[PDB]
Amino acid sequence: TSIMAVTFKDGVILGADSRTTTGAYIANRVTDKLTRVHDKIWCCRSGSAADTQAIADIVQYHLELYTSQYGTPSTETAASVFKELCYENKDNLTAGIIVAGYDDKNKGEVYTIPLGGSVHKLPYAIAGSGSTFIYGYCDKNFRENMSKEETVDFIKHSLSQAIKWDGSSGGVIRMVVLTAAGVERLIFYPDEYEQL
Amino acid sequence: MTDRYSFSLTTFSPSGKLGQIDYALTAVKQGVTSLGIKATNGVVIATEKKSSSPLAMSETLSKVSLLTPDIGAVYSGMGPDYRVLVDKSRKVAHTSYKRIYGEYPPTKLLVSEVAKIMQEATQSGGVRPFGVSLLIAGHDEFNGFSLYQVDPSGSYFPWKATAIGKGSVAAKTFLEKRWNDELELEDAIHIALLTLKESVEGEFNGDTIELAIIGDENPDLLGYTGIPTDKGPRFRKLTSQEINDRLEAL
Amino acid sequence: NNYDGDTVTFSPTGRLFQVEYALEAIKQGSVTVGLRSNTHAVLVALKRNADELSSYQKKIIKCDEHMGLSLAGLAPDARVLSNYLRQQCNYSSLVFNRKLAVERAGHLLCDKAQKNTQSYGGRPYGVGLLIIGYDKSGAHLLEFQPSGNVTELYGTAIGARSQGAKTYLERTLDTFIKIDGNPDELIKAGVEAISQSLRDESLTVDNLSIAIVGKDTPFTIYDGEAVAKYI
Amino acid sequence: TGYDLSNSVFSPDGRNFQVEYAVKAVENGTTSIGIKCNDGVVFAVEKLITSKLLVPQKNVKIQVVDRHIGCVYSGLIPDGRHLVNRGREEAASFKKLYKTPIPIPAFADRLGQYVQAHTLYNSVRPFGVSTIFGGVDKNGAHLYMLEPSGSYWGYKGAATGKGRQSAKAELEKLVDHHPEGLSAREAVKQAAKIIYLAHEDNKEKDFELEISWCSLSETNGLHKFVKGDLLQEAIDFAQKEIN
Amino acid sequence: GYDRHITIFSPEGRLYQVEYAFKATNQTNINSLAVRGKDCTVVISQKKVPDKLLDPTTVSYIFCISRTIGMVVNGPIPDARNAALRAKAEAAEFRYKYGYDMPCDVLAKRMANLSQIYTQRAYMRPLGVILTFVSVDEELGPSIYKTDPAGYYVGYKATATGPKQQEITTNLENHFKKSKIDHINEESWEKVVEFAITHMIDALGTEFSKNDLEVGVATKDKFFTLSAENIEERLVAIAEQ
Amino acid sequence: GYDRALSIFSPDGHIFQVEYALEAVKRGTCAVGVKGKNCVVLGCERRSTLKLQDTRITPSKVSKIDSHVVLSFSGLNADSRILIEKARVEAQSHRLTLEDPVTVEYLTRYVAGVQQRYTQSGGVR
Amino acid sequence: GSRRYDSRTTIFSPEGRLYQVEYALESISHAGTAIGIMASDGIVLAAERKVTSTLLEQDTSTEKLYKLNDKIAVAVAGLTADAEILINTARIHAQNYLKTYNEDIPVEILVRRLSDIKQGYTQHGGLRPFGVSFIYAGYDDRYGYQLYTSNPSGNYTGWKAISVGANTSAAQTLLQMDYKDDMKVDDAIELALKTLSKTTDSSALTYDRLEFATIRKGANDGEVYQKIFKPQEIKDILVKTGIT
Amino acid sequence: TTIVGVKFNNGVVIAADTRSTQGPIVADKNCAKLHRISPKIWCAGAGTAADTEAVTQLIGSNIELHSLYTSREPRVVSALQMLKQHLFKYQGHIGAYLIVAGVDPTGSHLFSIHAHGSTDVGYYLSLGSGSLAAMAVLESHWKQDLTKEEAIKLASDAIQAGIWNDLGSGSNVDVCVMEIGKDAEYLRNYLTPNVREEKQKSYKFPRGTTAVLKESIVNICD
Amino acid sequence: SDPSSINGGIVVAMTGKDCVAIACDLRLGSQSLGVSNKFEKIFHYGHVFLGITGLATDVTTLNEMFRYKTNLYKLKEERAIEPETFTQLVSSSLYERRFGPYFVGPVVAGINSKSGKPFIAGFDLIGCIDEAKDFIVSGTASDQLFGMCESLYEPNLEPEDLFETISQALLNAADRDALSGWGAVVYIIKKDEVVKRYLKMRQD
Ligand SMILES: *[C@@H](CS(C)(=O)=O)[C@H](Cc1ccc(CN)cc1)NC(=O)CNC(=O)[C@H](CC(C)C)NC(=O)[C@H](Cc1ccccc1)N=[N+]=[N-]
Ligand SMILES: [Cl-]
Repeated sequence: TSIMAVTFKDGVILGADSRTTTGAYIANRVTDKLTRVHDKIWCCRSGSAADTQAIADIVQYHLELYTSQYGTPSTETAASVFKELCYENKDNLTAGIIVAGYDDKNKGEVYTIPLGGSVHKLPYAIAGSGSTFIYGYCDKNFRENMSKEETVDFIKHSLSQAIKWDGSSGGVIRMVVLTAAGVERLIFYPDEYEQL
Repeated sequence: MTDRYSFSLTTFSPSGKLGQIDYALTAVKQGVTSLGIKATNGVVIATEKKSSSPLAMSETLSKVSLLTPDIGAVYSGMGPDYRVLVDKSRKVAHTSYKRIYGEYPPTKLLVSEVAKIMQEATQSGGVRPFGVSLLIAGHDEFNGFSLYQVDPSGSYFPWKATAIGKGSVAAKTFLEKRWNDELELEDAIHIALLTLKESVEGEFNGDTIELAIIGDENPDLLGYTGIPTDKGPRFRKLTSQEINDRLEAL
Repeated sequence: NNYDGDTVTFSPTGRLFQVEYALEAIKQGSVTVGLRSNTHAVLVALKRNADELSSYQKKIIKCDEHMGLSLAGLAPDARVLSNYLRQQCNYSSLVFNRKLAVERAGHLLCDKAQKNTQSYGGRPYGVGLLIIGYDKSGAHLLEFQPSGNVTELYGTAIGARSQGAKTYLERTLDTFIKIDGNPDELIKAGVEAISQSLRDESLTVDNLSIAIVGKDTPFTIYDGEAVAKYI
Repeated sequence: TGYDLSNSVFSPDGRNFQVEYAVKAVENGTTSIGIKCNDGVVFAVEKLITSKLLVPQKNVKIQVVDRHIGCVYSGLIPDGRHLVNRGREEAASFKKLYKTPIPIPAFADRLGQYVQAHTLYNSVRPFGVSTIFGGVDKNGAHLYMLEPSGSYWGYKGAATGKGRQSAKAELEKLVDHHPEGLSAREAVKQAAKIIYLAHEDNKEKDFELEISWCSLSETNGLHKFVKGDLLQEAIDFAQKEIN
Repeated sequence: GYDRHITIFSPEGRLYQVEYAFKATNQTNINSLAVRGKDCTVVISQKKVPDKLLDPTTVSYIFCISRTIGMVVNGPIPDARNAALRAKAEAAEFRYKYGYDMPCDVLAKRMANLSQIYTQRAYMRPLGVILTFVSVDEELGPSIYKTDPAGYYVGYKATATGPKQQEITTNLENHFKKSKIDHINEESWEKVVEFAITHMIDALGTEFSKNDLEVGVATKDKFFTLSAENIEERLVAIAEQ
Repeated sequence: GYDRALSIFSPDGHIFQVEYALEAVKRGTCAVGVKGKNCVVLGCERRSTLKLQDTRITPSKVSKIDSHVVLSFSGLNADSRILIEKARVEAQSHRLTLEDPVTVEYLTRYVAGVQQRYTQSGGVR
Repeated sequence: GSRRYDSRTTIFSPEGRLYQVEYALESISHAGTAIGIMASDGIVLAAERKVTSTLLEQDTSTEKLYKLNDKIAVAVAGLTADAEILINTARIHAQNYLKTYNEDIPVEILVRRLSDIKQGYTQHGGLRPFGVSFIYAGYDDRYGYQLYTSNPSGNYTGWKAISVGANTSAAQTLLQMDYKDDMKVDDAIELALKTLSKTTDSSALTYDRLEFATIRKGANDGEVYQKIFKPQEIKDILVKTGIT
Repeated sequence: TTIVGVKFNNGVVIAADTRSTQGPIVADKNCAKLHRISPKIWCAGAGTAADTEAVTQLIGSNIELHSLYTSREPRVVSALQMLKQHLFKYQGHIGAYLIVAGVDPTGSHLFSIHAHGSTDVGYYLSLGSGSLAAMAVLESHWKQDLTKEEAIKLASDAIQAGIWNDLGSGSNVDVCVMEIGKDAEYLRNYLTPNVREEKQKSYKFPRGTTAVLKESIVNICD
Repeated sequence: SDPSSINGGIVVAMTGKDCVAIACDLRLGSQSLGVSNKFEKIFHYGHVFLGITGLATDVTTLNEMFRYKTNLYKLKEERAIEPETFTQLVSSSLYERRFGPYFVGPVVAGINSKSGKPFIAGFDLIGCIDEAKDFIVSGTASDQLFGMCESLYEPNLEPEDLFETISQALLNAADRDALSGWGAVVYIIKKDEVVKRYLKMRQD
C-alpha cells in the first residue's frame, strides 16, 4: 500500500494506490483506500483491511453523532477519535491511518496515526509499505503553499515511484481533492503514470 | 435512581379477582371491533380502520400484521401495546424456534409464546398487563388451518369463528347462524364483510376496512423461483380494490 | 407533615424535612467549640456521660497529623465521615505526596452528605462537625452541617446551648485572633468560651476535652490529668 | 390528590409539582447574576455575612468548569456543587474523545439532560438550584441559565435568587441603552451595582461581593476571579450609585 | 387512588398518567403545522420570546435529527431536548448498524415504541411531548409521521399540533377536499412555505412578523431551518399578492 | 431485586411480622416431644376433616434430617419443607468437612439461625 | 419513592394467614371443576370446560388436561396462563431428572419441586402467587398409581379420590360416599362422570363441555398408557354410562 | 470450492460448483453452496462450511426481522454491514469467506466478505480454492455492459475453470440470477458435465450371503 | 491425544426403494486396548434414528441431550419430530458449542411419516449439514466406508437387497481399521416396521 496526504494553498489532497494482497496474490486490483468519515474529512487506510475498515466505520458513526449535537467537527477532532481507538486497542490492531480534512478557518490539515496510536500533525504525510521508497523523493520535492496542479503532479509522481518499487502496491492511483469549492475525485491509469 | 419497582402491581383482591387484568379487558371492550372466520380451505381475519383524522394516511397504520409467512394477527384495544407485541412475537418466532429447527413455528406454539409474554406482564415486577386481545390466524402442515384468541391474562382458546372488541356480542351471534363445517374460503370472506358492516357506522369501503386471509400458497409473492419445496406465503392482505369488487355482489 | 416520609420529597414551601430533622439531632448533642489564631487552631469539647458509673463519650477524632475534628450528634455517623476523611487525607499523601488542604476536605464532606439527600432509600447524616487544621495557607477552622453546607470561620460552636459560646467569640474576635506563638493562651480563650454554654455543671478533670494543631505542633488530643492546668 | 408527594408524577394539569417545589428552594437562596458582553461573560453573587466570625474572601461560591467555563448558582449550595462535579466529568470526557474544549451550547445540554433525568423517576429528587453559567468558545461568547426542570435558554442577561426581579429590571435597562454592546470592564462595574441594588431584598445581614469573568481580550478566553484593585474599583462604583 | 400516580390500569381501562402527559403538551402554548409539496416537506411553528433578557437565537422547538430528518416538538423544552438527543443517537446507530440512512417513518416507530415502554413500565414516566418527524424519504417521497405519549404513531398527508390544532386541521381538510389531491401541487419549496404560512394566518387569525415564526424545510438529501431574514423575504412575497 | 423491609419494629418494641408468624404456628396441628431415660418420642396430631386420603403417599409429619436426628413441626406445611431441605443439606455438609455427623444442638442452632436471618433480611417474610 | 405503591404480597395477617394465598384460593373456587379418581388398575382424570360457545373449536383444544411426561399428567383449575408457566417448568424438571439418573422421575419428587416453586412466591420476591391448583395423576415403580394436589400456598397432599375448583365441597361428599378400595377403572370412569353430572352449574352435561383422560396398565404387558379422550370418544362413553 | 459473482446490464449473477470435501476426500458430490439471505439477496460461501452456513442463517434471520420492522425490502449493504461486524468481533475464528449479491430499491449490488471482517466492491469477484482459476477466466473475458445471457455464460465458464483445474472444486454448476424488477431465479444444477459412467458389473449379492447371529423385531410404536 | 480417534468406531446410512438402512460397529476402546464389545452407537427418538461416532463421552452426552430435547418437542408440538427437522436441531445444537465443540460425527436416518420419502444426513463436529440421496458415512474408517459405498451402492434397492449391500459395506471397511469392529448392528427401516440384525464378523 502507498498512501499520502498533502496540504496546499487552496486546501488538501489525499492519494492512494488500489492494490490489496493476500500474500503474493492480488485479491483486488481496483480497491478504494480513500474513505469518507465526513463531508470534508477523509482518511487513507494502511495495515489490516479488516481493522482499518472497522475503525473507519466507528469513526464515521462518532462524527455523524457529533454533527447531530454540536455541528461540523474539526479535522483535529476526527484525528482524536481515530487515535482513541488505535491507542486503547493497540494490542489487537494493525492500522496505519492518515487523516485529512478541510475547515474554512483552519484550511487544509493532515494528521498521521502510526501503529502505536500516536498523533502527528504535519504539512504532508506518507504511509504504507511503499512509502519507504519515497521518503527521499518527497522530502526533496515538497514545498508549502503549492497550487492544485502542482500538488496533483507531486502526488502522482510520488505514488508512481512507490508503485514501481513496492510489489504490495499497484493498479490505479486514486486521489481526492478537498477545498472550499467542494470534493473532487480523480483517477490515473497505468498507461499514464508508469511512463512518467 | 434505578427501577425500585421490583414488586407485583397486579395482585389478588379479597374476592379473588385480579384487578388489573379485569381493567385491561375493559380497555379491550372499548376498542374497535375485529373478527376471524375459519373455512375448510382457509381463514379470514378482518377489522375496521378507525382514522384519527382525515388528514392522517390510514394506509401507513397497519392493524393486520404478518407474523410469519403462514401466520397473521389482528387486535382490539390499545394500538401501541399491539405494535410492541407484534415486534416481540416476530422475534420470538425466530429466536425460540426458526434458529433451532430451521422452519417456522406452527400456529399453536407461536400463540403459546405470545401468551407467555402477556402472562409475565401480569406477574412480573413494576409492570401493568397488556391492554389488548389478539386474534391469530395461521396454517401449518400437520395441524392445517387454525384460528386462536389471546387475552390480557395470557389465556388462549381455539375458535371456528369469533369476534372481539366494541360490538363483539352481536357479531358472535351473527356468526353462529351463518357458520357451517362445509364453508369455502370465498363464502367466509362474504360472511366476514356482512358481519363487519353491522359494527361499522361511517364509510364502508376498501379504504376504511382492513382484511387479510390465510389461504393457498402464493408463488408470485415469494420474490424468487428455483426451489420447488418453497411455494410462497399463505398469508395475503387483500387490496383496497379487491375488497370493493366483493362489495358489489354483496 | 405529608412531606417528611423520606429525603426524596420536597415540601410545598421548598423544604427538605428529613434534612431538618437530622439538623435537630445536632442541637440535642453536647456542646463543642472551635477557634483559631494565625499560628494555631484549637478545639474544645464538653464530653457527656450516661451516669456516674459510665465513661464520658469521646468527642474529638484525629484525621491526619495536620487535621482533625470534633463531633456533635450521632457518633456512629461521625465515625463514618471521619473514616472517609482519613482515607481522602491518605489518598492525597500516597498518590500526590501532598497534605490535603483543609478547604478540599470540606468540599469532599459536602459532596458526600449531598448524595444521601437526593436518593430514595438512604438517609441524611445525623451529625455536625468542626474541622481544624494547619496546611500551606496557615491555620483553618471549618463547620460542617449534614445538609451539605460547609463554612470556613475564625471561630464557632455547635451543640446544645452553643449560642452562648458563639456570642463570646463574636465579642473576643479581635483579641484571640492575634494570640500568635502562644498555645496555652489560645486554649485559655477556648476554655473561657465553652464556659459560657455551661448550666449547673462545671468543667472537671474527666469532663473536659481539648485538641490543638499549629505551625510546629501536630494534631494532639488532651484528656484526664493533662487538662487539669486549664481548670 | 397526592400528586405532589412523588417525583415524576403528572398532575391532572400536566405538571410535575415536585419540580415546582424545588423552584421554591431556589427562590429562597441568595441573589446571583450573569451579564453577556462584547467578547465574553461576567458572573456575580451575593454572600451573606452571617457573623463577624466568617473569614472574609475565604468562602468562595463561584466555580470553574474546565478552564473556560464559569458556573454560579442560587438555592441548595450542595446540590449546585454536585451539578458542577458532573459538569466537570462531562467536559473531561468531551475533551478526552474530541480534543477541543467543550463548546458552551454542548456543555449546556450535558447539564440539561442530567437535570432532566432527575425528573423522570420517583427514586430521585429534583435539583434545588437554578444555575447561571457560560464562557467563550470558537463561536464567541455564550450565557446560559438552567432550572430544576432541565429547562435552559441562552441569555443576554440572567438573574436568579431572592432578588431576581430587581436584578432582571436593572438588566433590561442595560439591554435597551446599549444595543451595539457592553464592554467587559463595564460589565464588571455594572455587575457590582446590580448585586448592591439586588441586596435591598436581603438587607438584614450585610454582605460580601464576589465577581468573576471570561473575556477574549481582557482574560484571554479563560475564567478568572476579579480581585484587588479591580474589585475595589467596582465596589466604589457601586457605592457611589446607591447614594 | 394510587392508580392515577403510576402507569397501571384504572377500573375503566385507562392510563391517567398518559392522559395527563398529553395535557403537558400544550404547556408552552405554541401551535405547529406540517404539509407536503411535490419535492419537499415544510414544517412551521410559532416562536414566542416573552422575556427581553433572552437571547432569541437560542429559543427553538425545531431540531435537526439527521441530515435528512427534521423534528418539531410540542411540549416543555427539557422533555423536548430529551427526545431530540435520543432520536439523534438512534438515527446515528441505525446508519452504523444497517448501512443506510434511517427513514422518517422507522425513526417514528422506534421513538413510539420507547414511549409505549413508559406507559407499561412503572419506574419511568412518559415524556410530555408530541414529536412530529419530517423528511423527503428516498422510497416513500415527502413524509410526515407523528408520535405522542401513548406510543401511537401514523403517517399524514398534512398535520397540525398545539392548543388551536383543530382550527388548523379543518382549514387544511377543506383545502384537500377542493384540490382533490394528497399534497401541495407546487414546484419550488419557497411557495410551499408561503402556502403553510398563509393557511396558518387564516386558521389562527393572527398576523406574523419575522421573529414570530420558525420554519423548517426538508428537501431531497437535506433538512434545514430558515433564518429571520429568510422568513422576512417569504412574508414580503405573501403581502405582495 | 425485591428489597422491602417487611420485618420491622413498631413503637412498642415489637416485630409484628415475627409475632404474626407465631399465630400461623398456633393454627397448625399439634406436635409433642417427650424424652425418657434412654429414648425420645415425637407425637403428632393429624386432623380428621380429611377422609379419602392416601396415607401411603401423603407427606409424613415427622421427617428424618439424618439417620440419627429427626424433625417435627407445627405451622405452614410448605414453609417446613424449605427448612427440612436446608437442614438435610447442612447435615451432609457437616459429615463432609468435620468427618462426623451433626450434634442435635448444632443442627438446631443451624435451623434457628436460618429462621433468624428471615427476620432481618429485605424482601422476605 | 416507590414504597407508596407496594401491595406487600408476602406478609402475614394478624390472624397468621397469607392474604394473597387466601385470595388466590377464592379465585380458584370459581374455575371449572376437575376430578381425579385412583383405582387399583389405573387412574381417571375428568374436568369440566368453562362455559363453552358453539363456535369454539373443540377437537383441537386443550384447557384443563396437560401431559407432563409419558407417565404423569395434570388437571388444571385456575388461570390457564399461570398453569402453562408452571407446566413447562415441570416438563423441564422431569427431563433434567431423566438426563441425570437415566430413570423416569418419581411422581412425588416432581410434585414437591413444583410445590416448592409456589412456596417461594409466598415467602419472598414481592410478586403475586400463581392462581392455580393442580391434580397430579401419575405412575412409577415405587408407589404405583398416585394422585396428588397442590395449591398456591405450595402445600401438597396425596389422595385416593379428590376434586379441585368449583363445588369441591359437594363433589367431595359424593366421592366419599360411592368410592371403595377394590374399585376398577371402568367403575371409576362412571363415578367421575356421575359426580360432575350432579355438581355441574350447567343444565345438562354434554360431550362438548368435557375433557377426559385415563392412565391404565391396559397396554400389552407391564407398561403404562396415557389416553387423552377425543370428542367422539367422550360422546360414546357418555352414552355407554347412560347420561345422554 | 469455486464461487463467482458477475454484474450485468439490469442486475447481478452468482455461481458456484457443487463439491464438498473433508481433506482430500469428497464428502458430498452435489451440495448447494448458494444460500439465501433474503428473497432477492443471495450468498455464496467458501472456507469453513459450518461457519458460512451458520453466519448466513443468523444474518438472514435478523434481516427478515429488520424487513418486517421497517416495512421495507432488505438492502444488500445491511446484510454486508451485519455480516462484517459479526465476523470482525470473532477476529477470524469464524472462517467464513462470502460473496454477497442482490437487488434492492437502491439498485443491484456485488460484495465480498472475508473471515477477519474486511469487505470489497466489484463488478466481478471470485472466492475459494478455485478463485485463481476463475479470476483468470474473468480477467480474460469480462467487459463493461454485459447482457444477462452473456453474464451467465461468463460466470459458469469461470466456475468450470475451477471444476477442471482445481482439485478442491468439482461436480456440477449452480447459478442464481438476480435481475432488477423481476423475481430471482435459482438454477440448481444448471450444468451437469460430470455424470458417472455405467459400471462394468452389478454387485447385487445372492440373498443369504451375509452370516447372521440374531434377528429381532424392533418396536417403534407406543 | 486426538479426541476423534481415542475410542474408535463407525456409522453408515443408506437409502432404498421406500426404505432406509443405518448400521454401526460395537467397539469401544482406549487407543490400542479394547474395552467393550457391546457399545452401540445408534439411538432413536420416535421414528428418527441417530448414529454418532467419535469421543464416547460426547456420544453418550449428545444422546441424553437429544432425548431431552425431542421429549420436550413432542410434549409441546403433540407429534413426533421428523428427520428433516431433527437434522436442523442437531446442526443448531453442535454450532452452539462452536469454540469448545463435541468431538463427534453424527448421522441422521429415517422416513418422513407424511410424505413417505426416505431421508438421510450427516454432520461435521461443528454442525455443517451434509445431505445426500445415496449414502452417508462417519467414523475412524470413513475413508474405507466411502470407497465401499461408492462402488457397491445402486439406487432403488429393495429392503432385503439393501441389507446385504450396507452390511458388506460396513464389514469390509471395519476389517481394514484397527479401532473399528468387534461386532456390528444393522437397522432396516420401512414405513411402519423396523428390523434390527446383529452381524457375525471377525473379532480382532
Ligand atoms: C469449499 C471451500 S474451500 C476447499 O476452502 O475452497 C466448500 C464450501 C462449501 C461447502 C459446502 C457448503 C454447504 N453448507 C457450503 C460451502 N467447503 C468445504 O469443502 C469445507 N468442508 C468442511 O468444512 C467440512 C464439511 C463436512 C460436512 C464434510 N468440515 C471439515 O472439514 C471440518 C472443519 C473443521 C474441523 C475442526 C474445527 C473447525 C472446522 N473438519 N473436521 N473434523
Ligand atoms: Cl423498538
